[PDB]
Amino acid sequence: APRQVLDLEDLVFTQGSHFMANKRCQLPDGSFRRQRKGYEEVHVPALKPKPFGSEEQLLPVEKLPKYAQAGFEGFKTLNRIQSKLYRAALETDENLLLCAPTGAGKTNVALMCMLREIGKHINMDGTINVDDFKIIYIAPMRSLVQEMVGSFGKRLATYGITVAELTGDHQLCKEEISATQIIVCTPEKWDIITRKGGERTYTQLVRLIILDEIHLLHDDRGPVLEALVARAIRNIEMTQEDVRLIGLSATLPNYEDVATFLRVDPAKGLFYFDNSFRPVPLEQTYVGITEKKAIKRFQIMNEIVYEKIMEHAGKNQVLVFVHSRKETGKTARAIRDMCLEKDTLGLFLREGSASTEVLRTEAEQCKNLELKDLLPYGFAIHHAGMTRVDRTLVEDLFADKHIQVLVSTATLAWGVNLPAHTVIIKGTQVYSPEKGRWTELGALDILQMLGRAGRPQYDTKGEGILITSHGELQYYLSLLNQQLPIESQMVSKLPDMLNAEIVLGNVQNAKDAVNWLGYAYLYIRMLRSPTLYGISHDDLKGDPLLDQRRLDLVHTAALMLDKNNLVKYDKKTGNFQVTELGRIASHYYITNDTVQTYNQLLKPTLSEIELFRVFSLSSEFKNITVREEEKLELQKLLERVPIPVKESIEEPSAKINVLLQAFISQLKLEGFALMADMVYVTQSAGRLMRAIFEIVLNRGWAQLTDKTLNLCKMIDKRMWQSMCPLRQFRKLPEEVVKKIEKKNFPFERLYDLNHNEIGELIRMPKMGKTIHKYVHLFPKLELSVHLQPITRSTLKVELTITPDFQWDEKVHGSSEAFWILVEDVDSEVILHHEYFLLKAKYAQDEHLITFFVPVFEPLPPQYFIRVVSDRWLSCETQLPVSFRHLILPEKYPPPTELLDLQPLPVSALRNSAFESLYQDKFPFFNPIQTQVFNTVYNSDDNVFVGAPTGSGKTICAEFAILRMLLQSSEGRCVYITPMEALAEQVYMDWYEKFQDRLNKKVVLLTGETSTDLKLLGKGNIIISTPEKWDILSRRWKQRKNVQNINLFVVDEVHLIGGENGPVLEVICSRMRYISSQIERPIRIVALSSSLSNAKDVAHWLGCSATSTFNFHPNVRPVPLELHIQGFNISHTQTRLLSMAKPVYHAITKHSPKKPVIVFVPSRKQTRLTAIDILTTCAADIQRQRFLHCTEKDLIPYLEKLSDSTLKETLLNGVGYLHEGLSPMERRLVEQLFSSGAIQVVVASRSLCWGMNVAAHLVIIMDTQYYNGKIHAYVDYPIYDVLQMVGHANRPLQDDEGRCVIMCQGSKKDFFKKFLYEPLPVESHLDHCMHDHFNAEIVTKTIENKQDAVDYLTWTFLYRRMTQNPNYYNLQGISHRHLSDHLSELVEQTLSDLEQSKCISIEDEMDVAPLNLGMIAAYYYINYTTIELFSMSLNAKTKVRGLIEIISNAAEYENIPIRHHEDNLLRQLAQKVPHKLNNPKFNDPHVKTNLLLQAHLSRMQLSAELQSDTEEILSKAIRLIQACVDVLSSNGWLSPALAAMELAQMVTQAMWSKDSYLKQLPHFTSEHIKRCTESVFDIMEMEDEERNALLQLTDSQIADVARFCNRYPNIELSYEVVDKDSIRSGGPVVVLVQLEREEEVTGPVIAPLFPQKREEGWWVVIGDAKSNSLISIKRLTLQQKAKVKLDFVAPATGAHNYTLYFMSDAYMGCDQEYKFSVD
Ligand SMILES: Nc1c(Cc2ccc(-c3cccc(C(=O)O)c3)o2)c(=O)nc2n1N[C@@H](C1CCCCC1)S2
Repeated sequence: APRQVLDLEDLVFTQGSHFMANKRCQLPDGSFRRQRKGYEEVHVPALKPKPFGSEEQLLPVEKLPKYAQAGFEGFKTLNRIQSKLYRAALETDENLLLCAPTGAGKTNVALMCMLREIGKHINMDGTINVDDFKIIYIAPMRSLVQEMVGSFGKRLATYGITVAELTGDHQLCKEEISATQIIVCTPEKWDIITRKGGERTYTQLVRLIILDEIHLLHDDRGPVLEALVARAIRNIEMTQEDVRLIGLSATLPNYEDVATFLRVDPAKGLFYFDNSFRPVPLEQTYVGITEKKAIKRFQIMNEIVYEKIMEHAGKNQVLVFVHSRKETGKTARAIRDMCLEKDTLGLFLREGSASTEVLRTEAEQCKNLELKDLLPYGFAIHHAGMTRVDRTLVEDLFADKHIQVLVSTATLAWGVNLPAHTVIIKGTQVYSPEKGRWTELGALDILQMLGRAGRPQYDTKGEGILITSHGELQYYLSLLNQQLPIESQMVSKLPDMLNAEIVLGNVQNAKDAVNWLGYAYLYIRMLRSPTLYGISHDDLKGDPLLDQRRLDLVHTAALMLDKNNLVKYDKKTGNFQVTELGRIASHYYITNDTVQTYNQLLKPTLSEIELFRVFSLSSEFKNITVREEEKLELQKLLERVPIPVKESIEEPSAKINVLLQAFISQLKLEGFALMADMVYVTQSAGRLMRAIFEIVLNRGWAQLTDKTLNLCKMIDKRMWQSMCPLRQFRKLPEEVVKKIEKKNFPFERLYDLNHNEIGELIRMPKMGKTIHKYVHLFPKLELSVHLQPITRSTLKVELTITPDFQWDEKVHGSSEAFWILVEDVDSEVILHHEYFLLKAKYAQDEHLITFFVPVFEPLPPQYFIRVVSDRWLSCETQLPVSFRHLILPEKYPPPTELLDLQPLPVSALRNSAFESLYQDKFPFFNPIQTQVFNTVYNSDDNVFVGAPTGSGKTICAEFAILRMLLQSSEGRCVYITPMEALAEQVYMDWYEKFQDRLNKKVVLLTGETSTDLKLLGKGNIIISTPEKWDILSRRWKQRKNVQNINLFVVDEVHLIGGENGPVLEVICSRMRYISSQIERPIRIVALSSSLSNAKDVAHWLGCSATSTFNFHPNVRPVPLELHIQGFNISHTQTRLLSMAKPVYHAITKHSPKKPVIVFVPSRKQTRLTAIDILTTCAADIQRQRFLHCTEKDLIPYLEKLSDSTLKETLLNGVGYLHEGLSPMERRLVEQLFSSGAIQVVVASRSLCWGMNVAAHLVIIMDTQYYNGKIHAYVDYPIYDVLQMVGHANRPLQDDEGRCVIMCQGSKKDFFKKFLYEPLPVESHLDHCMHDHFNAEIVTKTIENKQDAVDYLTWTFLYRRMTQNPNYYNLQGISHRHLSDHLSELVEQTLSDLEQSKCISIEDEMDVAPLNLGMIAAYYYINYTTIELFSMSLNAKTKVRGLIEIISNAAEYENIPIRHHEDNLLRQLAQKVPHKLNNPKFNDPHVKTNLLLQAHLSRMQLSAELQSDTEEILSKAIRLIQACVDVLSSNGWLSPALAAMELAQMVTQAMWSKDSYLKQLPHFTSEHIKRCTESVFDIMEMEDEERNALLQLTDSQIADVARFCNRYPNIELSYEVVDKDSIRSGGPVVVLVQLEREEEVTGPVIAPLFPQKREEGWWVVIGDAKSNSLISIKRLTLQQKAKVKLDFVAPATGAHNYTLYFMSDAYMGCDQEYKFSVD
């Protein structure tokens, strides 16, 4: 559409607050003019009290709601206005606009609104619900902010409510917000907060916003209120969460438009009370001065003031407002010296001089200043240059009616409520630093000042006098008489406001901006007064929505923003692109011109002089000039300030410069204009310097980062770097510090001196101890670095940060912030940086910060790591990091070239039954599959395929499997994936593709060993995870089906570089070894992500170079488009929230019509992010835009879902996937996503391996997750990210994939490295060595230290050690170094294994398995775990003790601690049978203990705790069985039996002492107390009273029936062979026999136990008195078994024994037979 560049200087209201659209001004009632020839006097009488309306009453506090009476104490009766508003405010949620006269007591109105909100959260149980809500009170003045905080604090204190001011800071704001229910603050402050884009972390709980002095709209600051409200309203649209707006305004024209602006219903929430509703009727007098001359005008003024004080003698109190703090005393002195006169009126004011209050004001002469002179006369002064004691004194003496005449500053009017009867305002002229001139006093100030006239309980009438220049009388008449119209200044600030809305992402283009302007006060005002705003009535008539004017305004502003490089704007499409300068400009609230200035002048080599100059050139200061009259003082100041102000003479630039230096130096000033200018530059200075800091930090300029950060800290602490750091402690006597400075010696030394030596050094021996204290209060960090080379271009750094200093809540508060800076050898460039927060609770703990730095092969000597405080001056530490001794890894070879072969057809596979698996899906294989097709399908040799996830590597493995099936139809193939999820997917796919169609056997290995051996027996294709195949193939010497396998396929072998990688490496190695120790070679096919060193993997696995295919990530068949989006927010919650809008924009930009997966860190974020995508969609007025079916069509599917929110989001086209959903529900959401019915799915990270789903676009929402064990957020494994990115692939539908990674900025570089380029992997087996060595020693593959050294040579470790020595901590790549290092490895491993009694070492060479080592190898348990068992187990060990011991296993170390899990585990700790002693709830072993007890009690838990419980239960059995073996091996009966009982009761999920009938499904608790029992005697199988005593389910009859046909049936015979022929010391043989009725079909049935187990039994012989286990055997039943138990007989042959038969599965099946021997 046509755009016109406007002249904005034409359309703006120049006069700002002083602008009057007003034409005439009509004076109320009778009114009159008196011409005194020095001036004219206009009188306006009080207005009469309009009679009451029908059903209207002043409303005593007793009548307003119960809970609300508190806070209103001290008030017996609500004010008239307040009474009319009390129903609207308290009983409705409607938005209100209240226009009231000055003085109307709006505080109580706002308070009623607040009390309405608070009243929802009453929480009748306790006091209040504090964390459910937040209230925001916006006030225009800092003084008023402080006042309101005090007031609301006192009045609401009864409700247990925190009310607080918001003081400008990065972090302290964040957590002081969280603790605060009522935040009081200024418009631009809340603007700065809600600009940050992660704004919702502050605003999400805000239910109420009160705008005080909303007529500020008319002021030059008004556009801030416009931005605030526009933003809030639109956000209410987008979150669908309601927020109430309350405006409070003066009585002025246009108020109905202000009502429209705030969206208040005129018939509901609009209340306008004219001046007559004022609670104290006000008489007005307007003086104005005829002509221009000098002192005569001021003399006239003083005369007016005196004449008017005189008319109130001992009668009333007079408050007089002056515009300077020195003028308070000047005028108050002038007036009482004018009171001497002819015959003195000097004290007519207290003629109550019979000493009354007269000696109260004269007893108060213990005071200071000008007060001491004035007070005994009843005169006083009030300003901000006084002190809280003197100001409180003046206020108190004026409130007690002691002080009669009080002269003061506006600060009093805003800051405290103290009305006088009479108010005189002198001159209405005030200095404005930002306008740089003297100007007419702000309208808000006049209103607030005259609002102090008359005292609500003390006065029948109030009075006020406004002394002004004669011209300008009509303005103040207009203002106070309700004729000065409220207009919109938005045109003035439009470009900055537009930029802020672009940065937030609320405006993506010109059209969005037009719609945005539609929310502004400007839109309404332009509609209703087009001519005033420069619009033709013709235009308006043809364009009622002002499309043209809005588009023009926006075009103009966008050209301005584009010019100054805050935004990229093309005039054709009208799209906007945020820039970094724009983002900083918005965030730090700096004007766009300033940003262009900084961007021009800022450079890496900028000096400090030039830095001060650049700051001085900020456009915030553009109206400042140097006056002649202040020149001299500037000169003096220039002399005492340290930084040269270069030869710029006094132009404004140098004036600003010197004023800032002087502020830093704390020089005192005289000139009032010079002082005002100083306060103005310096209050802005912190923000501006912080902006320059962020610019240069993010550009990587080290020197200027240091300078600017320093300047920030200097401006905040008001001291130069030159001075003593101890100045930053305010409690330190300043001459002690000056003493320290004058000594001239490094501050650093002070650290190492004792207090005696310190006091000695400073010549102040008395002070040495305190100074020592403060030296050690000063924040200090110690730094440790650990270098691991990754590639020739990349090093990994672990920075260990150790706090060395004493924390003080008074000094350091809740946290301390630092910057980690990684700089080059010349300290000119910041190579890496990140924010680091040291929290108070986590102090004294070490912190580990991991990051990656670039290096360049002509390697420097060193880099530098500086850790620098964000706040404190001269608080820093530097760590050199030396590259001298570094060995860069070996250059990795080029990737395999992708040759363009013809896209080979499915027919090249020559078997048609094979081709029927493919031809339906596709005609041709992709380039990766064609290039490799010959080698894998046609050859027999080992092959490596590297390629980006989604290159279709799986059917390469399928090629190999088909060839195997051609070679031998009975052949055996084993397949390995690191992930169980991957295994199950591959299982479903390959079961269909092989077992169904090709009719071979396809099996998936399970937890249990025997059934897995059985499956390995049956299997043509065997799917497994590494540990399952590990426990299987350890015994390969004795297992031939392990030996004979035709094909070994290992998938995702790059996972060797990850956690659990060592087991993968070990089993692959073992397979290579087996292959070379036997006749018929086992083939190896390895599939991987693109690896930088593929050769090492290939060689390791036996692949020739021709059989090695390693493809670069950019040859991925469906080309990927990757975008990495950085967010500089260290706080994860805030970062996540700030990602919400980028997620949506990513969807609508990169994949508007096509399917989209969004991955999020956690369960709750799935739901949240889905709901956001929902509401945001709806708020583009495009809803169901992601629903590509009819809502009706889904219903039959949605009825199958349990989750309400999921039903709702699915109705809108957005599904989600988290661990809390059932497998069915998950499959359902997947099916719906795949069919294209829903366009968007949001999945938690834990499901990324378990999703069979593809998208056009994958969005990764953050990269980090909480680790509660280290109390920190940690990064995603690169493998998870690679899989996730791999999910955007659709070869049939799409011509490309698209992926957007949104991560913390400090992480961006990392992802640019290991995503675009191929991934290096290393081995971690050298930290895992013990269990594997132990295993191979138990099978006697390692018989000695040489055997160990040779075992290592089959590993990937062996290859990588000479490739990247420094990574493994080798000091050379030589064979000498390799042999040495491997020898130390072998040595320490074998030694540790011996100390744990796992192995035996003879002659320092030979090794042998001991008992524990064999246990650990058999049950697959870590050596430290069985070592621990053997140490903690004894003859006295019981059930409780056994649970406590097994929970302490090493397997359970890896149980995670999630965010705020300590609370939930504390509550769970209170709900369990066994209390834990002083438990730490971030302890995974405590957690597993509690979850074990939880599982026994059948307590249901959160989804995460449930999955954790699953993982625990999996290995619980093997741990228990190990305890049994250890316990019996020591010959202890009772604890072993206890262990068996624990095994049963862990399997069936029931406790030790309880009804045995709980095993039967659906039976619970109080169901029946029926008989008062045993499932064996309950089943004499009857038919019986199942009707009579039960609660009768139809389904559970079938399930219980299914249980009893499974549930163990057993009877036992035994003979001890050759009874009495056995005599002492000789063999005793007890033969036991198991034969059964109702033979076995199916596994053990244990619904609550996750894995599918086998029945197993212990036949035990023991003496039940001496607690001696005399013999033991373990077996399985099936049909029949023979059981022989042999043991040695004692002397004196009368001896009595016991025979126990116990299960591992069920309870109640235990049997005992007593007997006798010899
Ligand atoms: N001009 C006054 C202002 C202006 C003003 C413009 C931009 C801002 C501002 C900008 C950024 C952040 C904040 C923040 O709150 O963090 C604030 O703050 C103010 O905020 N508070 C007061 N102001 N005047 C005083 C009274 C003192 C006796 C004489 C009459 C005025 S109280």
